[PDB]
Amino acid sequence: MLRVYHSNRLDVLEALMEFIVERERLDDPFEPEMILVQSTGMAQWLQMTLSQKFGIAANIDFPLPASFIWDMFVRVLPEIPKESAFNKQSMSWKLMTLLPQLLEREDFTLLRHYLTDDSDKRKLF
Amino acid sequence: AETLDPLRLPLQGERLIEASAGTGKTFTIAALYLRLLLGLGGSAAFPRPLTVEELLVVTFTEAATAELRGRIRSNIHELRIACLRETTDNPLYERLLEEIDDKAQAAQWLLLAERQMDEAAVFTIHGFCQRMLNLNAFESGMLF
Amino acid sequence: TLTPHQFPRGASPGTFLHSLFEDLDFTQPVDPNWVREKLELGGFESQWEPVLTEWITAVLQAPLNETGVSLSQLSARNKQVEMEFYLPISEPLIASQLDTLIRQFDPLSAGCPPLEFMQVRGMLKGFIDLVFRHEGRYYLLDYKSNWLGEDSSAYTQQAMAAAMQAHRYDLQYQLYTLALHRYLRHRIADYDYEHHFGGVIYLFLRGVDKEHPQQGIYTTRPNAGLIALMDEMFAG
Amino acid sequence: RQLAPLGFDLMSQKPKRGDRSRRDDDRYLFLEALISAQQKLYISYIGRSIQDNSERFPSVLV
Amino acid sequence: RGELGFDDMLSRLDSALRSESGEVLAAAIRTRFPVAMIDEFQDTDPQQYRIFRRIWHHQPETALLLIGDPKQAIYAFRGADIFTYMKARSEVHAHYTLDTNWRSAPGMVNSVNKLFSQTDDAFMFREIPFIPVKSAGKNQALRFVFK
Amino acid sequence: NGDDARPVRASDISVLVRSRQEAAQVRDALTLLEIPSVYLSNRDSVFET
Amino acid sequence: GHLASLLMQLNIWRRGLAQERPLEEWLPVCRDMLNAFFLPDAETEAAMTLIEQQWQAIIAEGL
Amino acid sequence: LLSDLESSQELDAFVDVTPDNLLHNIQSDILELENRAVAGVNIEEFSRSDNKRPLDPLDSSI
Repeated sequence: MLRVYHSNRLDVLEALMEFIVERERLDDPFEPEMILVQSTGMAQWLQMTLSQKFGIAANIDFPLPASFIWDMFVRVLPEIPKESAFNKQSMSWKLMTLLPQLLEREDFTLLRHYLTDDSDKRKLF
Repeated sequence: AETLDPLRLPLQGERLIEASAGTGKTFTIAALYLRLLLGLGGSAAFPRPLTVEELLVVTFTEAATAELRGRIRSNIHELRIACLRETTDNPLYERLLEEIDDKAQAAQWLLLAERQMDEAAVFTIHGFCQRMLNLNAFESGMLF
Repeated sequence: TLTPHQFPRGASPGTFLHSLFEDLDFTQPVDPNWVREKLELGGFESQWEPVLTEWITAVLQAPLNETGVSLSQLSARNKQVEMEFYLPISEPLIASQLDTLIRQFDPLSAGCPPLEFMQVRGMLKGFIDLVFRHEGRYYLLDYKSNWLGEDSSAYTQQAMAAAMQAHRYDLQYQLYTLALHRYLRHRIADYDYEHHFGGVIYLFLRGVDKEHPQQGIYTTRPNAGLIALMDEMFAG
Repeated sequence: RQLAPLGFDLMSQKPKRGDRSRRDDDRYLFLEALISAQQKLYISYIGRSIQDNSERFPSVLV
Repeated sequence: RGELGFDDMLSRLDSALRSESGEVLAAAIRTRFPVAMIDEFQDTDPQQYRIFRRIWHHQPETALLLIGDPKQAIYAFRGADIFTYMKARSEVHAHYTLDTNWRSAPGMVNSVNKLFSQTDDAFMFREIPFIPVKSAGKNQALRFVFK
Repeated sequence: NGDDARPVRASDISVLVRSRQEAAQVRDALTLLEIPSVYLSNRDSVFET
Repeated sequence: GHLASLLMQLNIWRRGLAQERPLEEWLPVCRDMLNAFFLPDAETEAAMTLIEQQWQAIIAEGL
Repeated sequence: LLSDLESSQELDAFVDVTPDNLLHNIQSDILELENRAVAGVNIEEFSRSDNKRPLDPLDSSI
């Protein structure tokens, strides 16, 4: 199942997390304990408080939720590449390659006015 | 040149208000801002109430814009408390209060505008022009 | 004829060596195109590529500690690449108190002009290079790139120990072993230390060759009474 | 901190529930800053500009 | 270089509005901001007046409240124009004026009114009629004594 | 003002001039009779002192 | 003489950096700049490696 | 979004805060989801002012 914990302060929640991870112990001693966070500071605070309670906090991974969901995609479904072909950067270079070919298509008149007046590719970029 | 009462001004077409020295341009702007917010006047009213982010006010100096924004928010807060209490001391707020038909609706509208004050549309000319060009960059043909 | 004894000094070449041993496929043979492309990324000349492949394949199959030999036979199931640990140190660490038990228990405590520090509380940042097991006996590993040992004479058994007394690598011994000890206590359900530890290897990455026993590989077994007293000193 | 949307973005016209924008983001960070303070709080803002001795108002949140 | 200045922004919006897509741009601005209150209209420019004219001069369900004071256009050197205000006054059919005066002394308002009503056509232009203002009721008792 | 009253202090007097030359022209005499005055529209940069 | 060597290098490279070339030809320009104008010290290796890394990453996504 | 899930099994741990300080007053009002602000619709409420909470003049939480 999926368990949702509501609380008022992060200390109670982090103590509940410590209580769970001390109550039920991992099978494989080399298996990382994956915790989803967003920033670096929250990862640092979680590491320091876990170390203060247990004695050492290692083999803890702190991935972004997008990377975690992508790793779940890779592990569950097959024939999926490690990194997608659709990032922020590679799609920008693809749109560089594609836009002048796709212009003059009876529906890109405002883009034609934007780009075709003058360009040292700065507007296009 | 007709004399001006801010509760009788028709909000259509163009109006050229000539406010002399030491007269209360800020007071006139606050009164017309509240009237535009709440939709009052009847014949001299805009045909719909307006969201606070659709009230363009263009002012000279950045410090003047900050002062005007503070004045407008304070007047909104005082009028909202007046609409909640159904009673007031300021004569302009008294005239407004007897002008409004539905005071609970007025209180809700003013509460929403006051909470949305932090993105109000008060600009200098060079800020307004930059914002609208950055919006319609495709028509303007200029970078991002 | 190029050799690892002729490889230049610096910290960026050490980072190059660490990056080479970051992303490997130990069981699989080395891809020559991939390693020369990695050499392209590091801005070195392509003249050192074949001796680099030979050096990598030599160190891959090295019998480090007479069991778990030929670390090309390291399964991805039982590896752990580049852990990071935070270890709390409360009740301020008196330098002389730690040096007392370091002198008492550690046999390598002869070269001690110690204690370049003052009592600091809090945590302890540290990065273990690789921790892996060979049917129990979790091996602790840490690669090191080191000096221009022109021949193998600079990579003997005792010059290594003298140099590691010179750089105070023994504090790295007790800190890393206490980290791994408390980590296995937190993770493995009720283990015995002398049954499951099988610890330290400090692989001197340079100065290893093709067919040469005990050249560039060093092994320490902690005294197992040092660790318990030290852990009690930290968490008293 | 103001970050106006791109204008031709299609999330700005018709929004939905879980959508994220910077104004709501910064307001919620102020709320969580108020909640997470356990013992004491200290809010400070520039009142009067030191050059012309004008008046400069606090934020709407304060 | 890719930089931009304030006059560059005004001229860019003006030329974009005066171009062929200016009708589309004006429709967008009309829909987004369908009323404008220009504070301090007496210090304006021909560029700003042309922008406001092309955006809000017609196509109703939109208002525009130019608020100004032509007696105080003291910014000829900065680039502001009083003739632009006179042109706008000629174009706009409605005219309004506030009556009271709050700050000044009740004798002081009368003194300034007498000084500027010394002759007909005080400001040497036909389009600026100095209409006298009356003092506020609450300040009919200001006084100053010096020994 | 009405029945209330207050004494005149130094902050209750303003002097209006049109240029910085005439501002210094009044400031020098004002300081010569020892009246401390500040020029509120000073466009002088800090590095010109 | 040393200043004139500086100017000769600057003139040659402002001649060389003018045309438009594809990204495969833009790859070694950063390495040429760094090893032709800078003498790597112990302090400067971090910044030089970071600059080469960022330039390489940009052209790597582009390629 | 969280209460819209189907299979989720939700639990709480809401530690209370004792209202003594100004900051704890505000945090408790946030937590228990109430509204102690006095508006004064009726004049017998608007005149009297003993129904809000007292504030210690030596209290410097906020």
